[PDB]
Amino acid sequence: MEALGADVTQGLEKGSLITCADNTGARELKVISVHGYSGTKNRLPKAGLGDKITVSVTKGTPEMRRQVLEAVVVRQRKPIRRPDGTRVKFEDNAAVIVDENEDPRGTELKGPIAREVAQRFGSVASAATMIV
Amino acid sequence: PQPSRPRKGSLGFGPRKRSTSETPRFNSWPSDDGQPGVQGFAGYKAGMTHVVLVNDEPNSPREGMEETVPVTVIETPPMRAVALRAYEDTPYGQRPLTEVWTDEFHSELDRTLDVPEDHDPDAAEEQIRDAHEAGDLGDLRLITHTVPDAVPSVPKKKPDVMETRVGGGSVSDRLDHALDIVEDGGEHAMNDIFRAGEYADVAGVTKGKGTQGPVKRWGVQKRKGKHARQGWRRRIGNLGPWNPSRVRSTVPQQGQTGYHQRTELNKRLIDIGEGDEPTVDGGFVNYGEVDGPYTLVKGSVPGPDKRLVRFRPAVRPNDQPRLDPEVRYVSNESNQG
Amino acid sequence: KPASMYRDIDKPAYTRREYITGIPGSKIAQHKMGRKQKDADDYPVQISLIVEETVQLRHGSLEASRLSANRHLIKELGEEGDYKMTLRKFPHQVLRENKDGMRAAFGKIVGTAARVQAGEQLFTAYCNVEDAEHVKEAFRRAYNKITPSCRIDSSPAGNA
Amino acid sequence: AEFDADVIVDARDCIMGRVASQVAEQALDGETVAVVNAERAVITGREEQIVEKYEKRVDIGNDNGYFYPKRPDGIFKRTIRGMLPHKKQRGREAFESVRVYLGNPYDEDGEVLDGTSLDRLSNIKFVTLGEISETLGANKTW
Amino acid sequence: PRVELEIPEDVDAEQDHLDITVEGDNGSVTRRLWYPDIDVSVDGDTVVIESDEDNAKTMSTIGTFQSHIENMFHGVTEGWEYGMEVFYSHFPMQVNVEGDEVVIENFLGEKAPRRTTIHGDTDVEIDGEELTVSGPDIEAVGQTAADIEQLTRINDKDVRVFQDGVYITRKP
RNA sequence: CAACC
RNA sequence: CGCCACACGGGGUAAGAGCUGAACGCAUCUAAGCUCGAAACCCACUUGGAAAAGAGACACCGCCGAGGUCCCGCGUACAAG
RNA sequence: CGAGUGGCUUGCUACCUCGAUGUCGGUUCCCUCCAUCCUGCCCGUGCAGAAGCGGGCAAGGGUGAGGUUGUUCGCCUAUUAAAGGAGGUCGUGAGCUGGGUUUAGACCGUCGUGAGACAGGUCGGCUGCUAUCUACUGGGUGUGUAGGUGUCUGACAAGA
RNA sequence: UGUCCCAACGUUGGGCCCGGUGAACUGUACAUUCCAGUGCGGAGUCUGGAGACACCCAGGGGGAAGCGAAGACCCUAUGGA
RNA sequence: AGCCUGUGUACCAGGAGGGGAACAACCCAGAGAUAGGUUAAGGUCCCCAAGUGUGGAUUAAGUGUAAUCCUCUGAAGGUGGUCUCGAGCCCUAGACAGCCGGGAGGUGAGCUUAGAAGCAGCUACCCUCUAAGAAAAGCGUAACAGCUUACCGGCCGAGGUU
Ligand SMILES: [Cl-]
Ligand SMILES: [Cl-]
Ligand SMILES: [Cl-]
Ligand SMILES: [Cl-]
Ligand SMILES: [Cl-]
Ligand SMILES: [Cl-]
Ligand SMILES: [Cl-]
Ligand SMILES: [K+]
Ligand SMILES: [K+]
Ligand SMILES: [Mg+2]
Ligand SMILES: [Mg+2]
Ligand SMILES: [Mg+2]
Ligand SMILES: [Mg+2]
Ligand SMILES: [Mg+2]
Ligand SMILES: [Mg+2]
Ligand SMILES: [Mg+2]
Ligand SMILES: [Mg+2]
Ligand SMILES: [Mg+2]
Ligand SMILES: [Mg+2]
Ligand SMILES: [Mg+2]
Ligand SMILES: [Mg+2]
Ligand SMILES: [Mg+2]
Ligand SMILES: [Mg+2]
Ligand SMILES: [Mg+2]
Ligand SMILES: [Mg+2]
Ligand SMILES: [Mg+2]
Ligand SMILES: [Mg+2]
Ligand SMILES: [Mg+2]
Ligand SMILES: [Mg+2]
Ligand SMILES: [Mg+2]
Ligand code: NA
Ligand code: NA
Ligand code: NA
Ligand code: NA
Ligand code: NA
Ligand code: NA
Ligand code: NA
Ligand code: NA
Ligand code: NA
Ligand code: NA
Ligand code: NA
Ligand code: NA
Ligand code: NA
Ligand code: NA
Ligand code: NA
Ligand code: NA
Ligand code: NA
Ligand code: NA
Ligand SMILES: [Sr+2]
Ligand SMILES: [Sr+2]
Ligand SMILES: [Sr+2]
Ligand SMILES: [Sr+2]
Ligand SMILES: [Sr+2]
Ligand SMILES: [Sr+2]
Ligand SMILES: [Sr+2]
Ligand SMILES: [Sr+2]
Ligand SMILES: [Sr+2]
Ligand SMILES: [Sr+2]
Ligand SMILES: [Sr+2]
Ligand SMILES: [Sr+2]
Ligand SMILES: [Sr+2]
Ligand SMILES: [Sr+2]
Ligand SMILES: [Sr+2]
Ligand SMILES: [Sr+2]
Ligand SMILES: [Sr+2]
Ligand SMILES: [Sr+2]
Ligand SMILES: [Sr+2]
Ligand SMILES: [Sr+2]
Ligand SMILES: [Sr+2]
Ligand SMILES: [Sr+2]
Ligand SMILES: [Sr+2]
Ligand SMILES: [Sr+2]
Ligand SMILES: [Sr+2]
Ligand SMILES: [Sr+2]
Repeated sequence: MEALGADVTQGLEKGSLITCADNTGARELKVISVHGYSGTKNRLPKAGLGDKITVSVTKGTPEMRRQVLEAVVVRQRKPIRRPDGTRVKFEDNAAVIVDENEDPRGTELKGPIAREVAQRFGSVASAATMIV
Repeated sequence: PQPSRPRKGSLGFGPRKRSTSETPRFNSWPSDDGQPGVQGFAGYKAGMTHVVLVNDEPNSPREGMEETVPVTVIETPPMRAVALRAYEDTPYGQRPLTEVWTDEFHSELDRTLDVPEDHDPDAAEEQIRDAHEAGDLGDLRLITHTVPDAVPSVPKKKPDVMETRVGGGSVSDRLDHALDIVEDGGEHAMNDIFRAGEYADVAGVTKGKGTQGPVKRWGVQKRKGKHARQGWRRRIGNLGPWNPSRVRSTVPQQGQTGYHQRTELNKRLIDIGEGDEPTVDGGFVNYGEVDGPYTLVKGSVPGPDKRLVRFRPAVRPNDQPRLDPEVRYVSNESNQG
Repeated sequence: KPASMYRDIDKPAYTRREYITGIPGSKIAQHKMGRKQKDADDYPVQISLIVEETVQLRHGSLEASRLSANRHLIKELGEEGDYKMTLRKFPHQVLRENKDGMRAAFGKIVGTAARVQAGEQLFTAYCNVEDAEHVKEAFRRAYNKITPSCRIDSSPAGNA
Repeated sequence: AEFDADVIVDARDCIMGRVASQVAEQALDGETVAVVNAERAVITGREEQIVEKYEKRVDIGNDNGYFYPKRPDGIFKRTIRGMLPHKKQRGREAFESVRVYLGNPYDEDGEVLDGTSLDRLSNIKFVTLGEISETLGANKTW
Repeated sequence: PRVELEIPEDVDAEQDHLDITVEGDNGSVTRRLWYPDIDVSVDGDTVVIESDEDNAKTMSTIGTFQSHIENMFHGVTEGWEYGMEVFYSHFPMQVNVEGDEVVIENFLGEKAPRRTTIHGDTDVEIDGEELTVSGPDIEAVGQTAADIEQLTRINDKDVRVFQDGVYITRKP
């Protein structure tokens, strides 16, 4: 993928439960897999800010519940490092549901997003209210 | 089904024993290209700090922007090429033929060797030039040594001696180039060889850790879950199969870890100066203060503070040189805190 | 079942039907092919397929080699071409298999084979000088389906 | 460095195994032998199969060790060692009074031993010790 | 067996050891003709290829040596030439001689140029869409011709559709 | 699959 | 869990693509010869390595004194050593 | 239909061991094989392209995480370039585990007049030892080469 | 929630060195082994090669089909209970 | 099956010594002690005692350098790799191959068909010119065209072909 523009310490693994920062009707997402990732023996697959992941809906509306969808990680509690040396961290871990074309399934994003996630997913960004 | 997995640790840096010479010894040298010139230099590690640099990379989306970069401060005072050794090619490889020494010696070079009192530089030179006429001359190298005394933070006064190859134009020309340096007094500096922005390979003897177990030394797993409470926590599963009925040298075991020579490739020289611009408030921890000739190396360098590190023009650079990077800031914030 | 199991003559002759029951039927459909209403003498050419090693040929092998041979002759000369081929051997030797370890091992009956001594003619064809190379080709295909190496020997035929 | 050899053999265009066999015999009879121009010694056969065999010896080994030489120098001496009971007193004495050299370090020219010569005009399927060494990865210092 | 080849008046052939050198107004060609028990020599105004052995393998090389020598005769006088035509469908292919190698650019629209070094003192001249490879050494010349053609070889796609490339039009 | 069936 | 560094390029081949080329006047990538061609082989690079018994090389110092040991203060080292 | 190769399964034999060579699966750690799953380079195509399908060279490297089940295997899920197979006493209990198997307690079904039986099921159920030799990982003292200091060479050796 | 990803640092007692005290297990012999082979088919000792200068310290236990217990399974006995 | 179970015999068991790398029963050999000599099996380039023996031929794969065998594999099938022997036929009245030239008219046969002209299919398959040249052997075309095989001549010159 296109360089992210910052170094990331993945703060999530397969199985982690995160916030769905949108209005798709999904409230909580479970990480199932990480796009393009391949680990090593015994290593739990990890995902962090900027990765595209496959998720299952754990909490939300009946129609959304249990659906296996694609998403993009927009916030994480574990710090990331920007070119100027500063570390950046969020209040929670969150992702936004996305389609085949990486366009947000929802109409609105909830909460801030990392600028780096913009470079990658512009259409996701063109839905963000706050970009930090 | 027993999943695959690469083995633990590299088999390419063995045996993992205590280094024989604390002074690093390059086992390779740059190729002959430019004008004749000494292919290396040395200094003493002081510590680290960081600097803000203007992205120099012409292919980076950030070209021309502020960028914080880690730097290891190495004190690199002038050294003294004290002699010119000549190697001759033989059926059994390269062998020392003779050496051409000088008269002017640093006041304390006698703390390491028996300094010459009676030597014939012309007889030696004569034998060398005849070797060249015959076409039996191998490469040409300079016996070099440091001046620890010039570095206050380093307690040693005894000079560290190393042989550094001289490459360059034609042999005849670099032979003459070698002799010129030596004759003077051999005194040369970091500037004379490197330029800020070029890539250097740094060699040094890593920090010693004495005896350590397989987990730390080779990176094998610790025993997991229930297997961690029965009496075995940091011991590998087994030393090998029933057959072969012997333990292979490839199974990870305890032993000396650290204090090994390492040659780290493509280290970018961020800046070569002199003074106290890089020094840190309160002084570098366990080292002291810097106020003299110094070199800022991008990233990390093997070895503890005070150890002798060696520089050599990168023999396998991946990127082209982007000379004299613009340094907008050099942290002097205390390293204690 | 592999032929390695029965190709050798390493057992007594076992052919007495009065003391052997449950013998499977032969898979050989015909022993006389071509125009069997005609005599072998009415032909200028006689070519035989000679076995080079002594062996036992299971009826399943005779059928396949005979089949792949006559079949070629039918394709190259027609369902009624002017020729006649004969398979002169019949599978008289009864075969067994022990299919309880080595206890009471005498095997149950599973098939039949014909014993052929090295040098003997397994097949013999009779044709006109024209269809001489067609029979030599039918035999090349036949010996590819029977254990031993074979010689394609041409008897009456000085038309070389 | 100085070797008073009673005999100086020239291995140039000579069958390695046949020279070796004779040098062993003489060495056992008390002769001090110096084999010269080892890089030019020769071994008959198809280069590809010959090299496969010497490469196999190079790859063989383990902790106990199977140090097989790559230089024509050592290849030839090892060849000779295999024709001597080098683990017995007399055998080691004989082997140690035999030396092989790249080129000719002497002033005299070695003699060509009868029956060991290879006629290049009558042979195309053969290889040179030097060629084998190069393939093995040795540093052609000759 | 013995074969005698009368050397052309335009030519003069000298030989030492296993090497044979042939020179003419068009240049010179030196070759090594080494095979078990086959002796090649220059006896006056003729080149002689002879051997005491007459087995199939020996007869094969003798006949091979003859043709090689006759080709050298021809090369130092008439010389050797191969003709080539550069054909392309969609992307205009640039074929030029630079230094000791023929460089091709924009092949199938490729950004990277394809190239090959010319063998021997072989000369390569291009006139529009036509190329001519010539020289005294048939080996060097023939290979250079072949190399240029191989230089535009394609394995990835159907050749029946992608035919771009330089081809040997006339063989000597 | 680690004896008895 | 943080940070740094870890090629390109040569040489010889396999499968394969070809050149010249005869046995076999032709043809033929092959029989002799040759041009190419794999993450694979060799070199490049890193690490160990005078106990390599052919047990090595060079320079200087010293043989009434060069150098070294004990001793003392200590760690860039360290389970004893 | 015919001819073979392997020694991963199963069967057969009873050669070795009953004054004992600990028994499945897993785990950990090391080496290997190639009949190649991916990666490199090729050939053909019912090869336009993209992509398939089949074939060749090739063992350098890689071949991962999860749900049921003691399971091996297998079925299933999301990832992946691919998530290949096999040997090393079915490598590995003087390394681990003890779920299964494999005593003594107990129950069910079936069998037995009964005691009691069941690679049928089910709950519970113990794992000793201070390393002599050898092997290897690292660390020393001596001798040999034959006064000392410093600097090297490079036969060999290891690497993905 | 360090069971795990994936391991880190620290604490106390040992471990290591020194004074003193001071056992046991085990021992046909020889024994520096490694790769193959052979052999009653599962060899440090036989054969062929390879490697191997002696001694000592620490270590984790690959091998000695390691030590410990005349196999408790299975069968056999004109055995026992 | 280094399996089970018979039979005759010699061997191991209970049999040394020599050979076979090692190797109960494969080879020589049956053996008091000691000594000289000559052989057996087996071997004679070195390790290791004796040949780098002689005449000759084949093999280029390191095939092979392996009597026997749990132990030494190598099969059906294939081979213009190479060596040797034989048979038929053709050839200096010029063979086989190659290269050059000619390959023609009635007529694009008749039939079928809108059309088919060597070559969709069916039938017939005749004679002129001539040194040859099919009512056409293989491609090719919507059908022609076009490219070639047969067949004839030339150049060349020695064995060629089955
Ligand atoms: Cl996953
Ligand atoms: Cl574990
Ligand atoms: Cl080794
Ligand atoms: Cl010996
Ligand atoms: Cl040859
Ligand atoms: Cl007797
Ligand atoms: Cl060989
Ligand atoms: K039991
Ligand atoms: K037992
Ligand atoms: Mg696991
Ligand atoms: Mg700090
Ligand atoms: Mg701070
Ligand atoms: Mg038994
Ligand atoms: Mg045991
Ligand atoms: Mg393969
Ligand atoms: Mg495609
Ligand atoms: Mg491997
Ligand atoms: Mg096991
Ligand atoms: Mg064990
Ligand atoms: Mg246990
Ligand atoms: Mg224990
Ligand atoms: Mg249970
Ligand atoms: Mg249970
Ligand atoms: Mg039971
Ligand atoms: Mg008992
Ligand atoms: Mg019992
Ligand atoms: Mg009783
Ligand atoms: Mg007895
Ligand atoms: Mg002898
Ligand atoms: Mg062989
Ligand atoms: Na324990
Ligand atoms: Na075990
Ligand atoms: Na029974
Ligand atoms: Na040879
Ligand atoms: Na080796
Ligand atoms: Na290459
Ligand atoms: Na088999
Ligand atoms: Na297990
Ligand atoms: Na591989
Ligand atoms: Na599972
Ligand atoms: Na076992
Ligand atoms: Na246990
Ligand atoms: Na187990
Ligand atoms: Na903890
Ligand atoms: Na052990
Ligand atoms: Na007897
Ligand atoms: Na013996
Ligand atoms: Na061989
Ligand atoms: Sr395993
Ligand atoms: Sr050095
Ligand atoms: Sr080195
Ligand atoms: Sr336990
Ligand atoms: Sr073993
Ligand atoms: Sr039988
Ligand atoms: Sr057959
Ligand atoms: Sr001799
Ligand atoms: Sr090829
Ligand atoms: Sr030494
Ligand atoms: Sr026992
Ligand atoms: Sr293979
Ligand atoms: Sr592939
Ligand atoms: Sr199952
Ligand atoms: Sr199993
Ligand atoms: Sr249990
Ligand atoms: Sr069960
Ligand atoms: Sr039960
Ligand atoms: Sr000694
Ligand atoms: Sr031995
Ligand atoms: Sr211990
Ligand atoms: Sr001889
Ligand atoms: Sr002979
Ligand atoms: Sr066996
Ligand atoms: Sr056999
Ligand atoms: Sr065959």
